[PDB]
Amino acid sequence: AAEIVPSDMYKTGCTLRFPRIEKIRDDKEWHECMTLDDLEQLRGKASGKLASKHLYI
DNA sequence: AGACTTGTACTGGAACTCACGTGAACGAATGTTT
Repeated sequence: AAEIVPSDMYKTGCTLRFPRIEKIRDDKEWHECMTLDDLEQLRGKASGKLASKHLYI
């Protein structure tokens, strides 16, 4: 997703911008899902934008 | 916005075919030897 933005249609209080599926993980169990704490940490890490680090070459 | 599906056009390689070249083999004539 491009970023995480506030919303009122979802329980987490936030929704993704431009979401798309990259892979249906057949190796991850259901209990390995993200947690609200991790989502809050990711949201606060870079002001909601999911692109933080710098391209290198 | 983004991602996939469908339609059009193009280019390169596979396959097939013909032309040309090279290699080996041979019956008959001629020359040489006995």
